[PDB]
Amino acid sequence: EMENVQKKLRKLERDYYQIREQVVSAKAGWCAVMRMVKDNGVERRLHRRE
Amino acid sequence: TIEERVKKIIGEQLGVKQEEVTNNASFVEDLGADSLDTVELVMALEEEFDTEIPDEEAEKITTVQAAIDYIN
Amino acid sequence: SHKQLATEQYRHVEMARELAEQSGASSDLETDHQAASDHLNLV
Amino acid sequence: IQSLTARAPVWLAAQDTLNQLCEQSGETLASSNDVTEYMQQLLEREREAT
Repeated sequence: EMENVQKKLRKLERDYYQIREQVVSAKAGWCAVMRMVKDNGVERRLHRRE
Repeated sequence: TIEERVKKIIGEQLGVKQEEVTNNASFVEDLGADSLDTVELVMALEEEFDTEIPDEEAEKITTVQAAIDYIN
Repeated sequence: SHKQLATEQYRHVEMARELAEQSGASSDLETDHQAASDHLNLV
Repeated sequence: IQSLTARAPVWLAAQDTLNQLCEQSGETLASSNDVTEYMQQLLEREREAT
């Protein structure tokens, strides 16, 4: 049983790997948008924090 | 050299350029990266080097230099 | 779960080791008791 | 946490309107009494300009 749980760990590890690529690739674009938005839009107009 | 990875990735994760980061400064407050941003930075570092960093060790990267200290 | 599985593996190996020793002891005891049954029949 | 979460959005909307309002003026408000005294100064300027 515990060996099969180890193989579960491997499957979960590759799932984690997928999620991790998602996160880093997303930030790469967040960078650009928040660079351009600094033309006073983000101050309060686009950032409707409600 | 290999550090070009870190000093590149850091910028790509924080919006600053390669030379902007100073070894004396701290990510948490002197770079503008909040808790979420620093988590993203450390986790991107984890992804790049195909390795793992537990929570305890990961929390010891608040300073700029540490990003290479644990690497090399 | 990764660290828990490592620890569980270590403990599991320990129990397997002590059971191996008891298996050997059981074979030795079977030898002795075979002799004992022979002795009963001889008496 | 549930109480704070239910309360949050109202407070945030109120804060956005307040920031817009006080920034639209020259003076920065900090309390109910402060807003009232600013009302009075506004009335005085009305009755001089008129």
